[PDB]
Amino acid sequence: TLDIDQSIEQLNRLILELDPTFEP
Amino acid sequence: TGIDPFTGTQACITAASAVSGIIADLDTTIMFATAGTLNREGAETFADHREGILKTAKVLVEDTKVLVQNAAGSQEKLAQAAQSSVATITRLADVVKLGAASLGAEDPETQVVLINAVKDVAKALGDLISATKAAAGKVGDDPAVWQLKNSAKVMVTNVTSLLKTVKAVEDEATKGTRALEATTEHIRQELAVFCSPEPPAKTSTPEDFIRMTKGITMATAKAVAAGNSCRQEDVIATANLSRRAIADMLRACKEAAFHPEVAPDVRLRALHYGRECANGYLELLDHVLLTLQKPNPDLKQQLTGHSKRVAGSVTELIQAAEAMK
Repeated sequence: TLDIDQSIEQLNRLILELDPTFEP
Repeated sequence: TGIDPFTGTQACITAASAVSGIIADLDTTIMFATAGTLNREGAETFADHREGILKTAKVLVEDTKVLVQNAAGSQEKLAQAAQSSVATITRLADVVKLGAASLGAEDPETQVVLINAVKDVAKALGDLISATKAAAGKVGDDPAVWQLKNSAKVMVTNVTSLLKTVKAVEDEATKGTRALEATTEHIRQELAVFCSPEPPAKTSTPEDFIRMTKGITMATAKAVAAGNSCRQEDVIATANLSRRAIADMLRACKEAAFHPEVAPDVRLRALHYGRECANGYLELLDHVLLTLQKPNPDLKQQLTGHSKRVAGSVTELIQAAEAMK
C-alpha cells in the first residue's frame, strides 16, 4: 500500500516517463 | 469480413460525451458549494474520503497507461480502454464530491478548490481520449503518437495536482485539531510531573497560587467558545491558552502546597483538587475534539456540563488556597 507522500513521488517520475520531450 | 472497425473510435466519441457531462456536473456542484449549501454529512471525517480518492486516483493512473498503450492496436482494445477510464473518472468525481462536502458548508472556498482539482482531471481525461482517437492505430513517428504521450502527461500532472490539493486541504482541516492534541499531551506530561513524588522547584505563597487559579476561568470560557465556533483559529488560541493556564496552575499549586507553613491536610487537599481540576479540564478539551469532528447542537450543549465540572474544582481550589494562612 502507498500513501499520498509516495504516490506523488511515483507519479512525478511517471510524468517524466510519459513526457516525450524527456528522453535521456 | 467487414467486422465493425470503428468501435474504438466510437468509444472515444461516446467517452467524450460522458466526460462533458461530468465536467458540467462538477461546475454545478461548484455553484452549490460556493453558495454554502453543500453540507457536511454529520461527521464522516475527510480522512475517510481521502482513501477512496487516492485509491480511485491510482486506478485512473492505470487507465491512463492502458489508453496510451492501446491507441495503436485493436479497435476493441481501444474501445475497452476508453470505457474503463470513463467509469473510473465518474467514480473519482463522486468520491471527491463527498470529500469536499465533508469539509462542511462553513468553508466554501476550500470546497470549491477541491472540486476544481478533480474537474481539472476530468478535462485532462477528455483531452487524453481525444488524443488517443487522433492516434487510433498510428505508429510511433506520427505526431499523433507524440501528442498522445504529451496528452497523457498533462493528465498525470493533473492527477498529482489533485493529490497535492488533497494533502494541503487535510493539513489545513486539522491544524487546530492537531495543536489541541499537542496541548493535551503537554498537560498530561505536566500532570504526571505534578503528581510525581518529587518536590516542586520552590515554595510559594497563597497569592501566587491564587493568581494562577483565576487563569483557569478565562481558559475554560475560551475553550467553550472554540467548541461553539469551531473556528480553527479559536482552536489554536484555546490550545495555547489551555496549555499555559493548566501548566501554570499545576506548578503554583504544588509549590504553595509544599510550603512548610501548610498543614499536611491542607497540602493534601490542595494537591487533590489540583489534579481534579486538570482532569476535569482534559475531559472538557476531549469533548471539544469530539465536537470538532461532528459539530452538532447536541455535543455543544454538553460543553456546559464540562465547564461546570472545572468550575466546581476551581471553587475547591480557591478555598484550599485561602486555607493556607
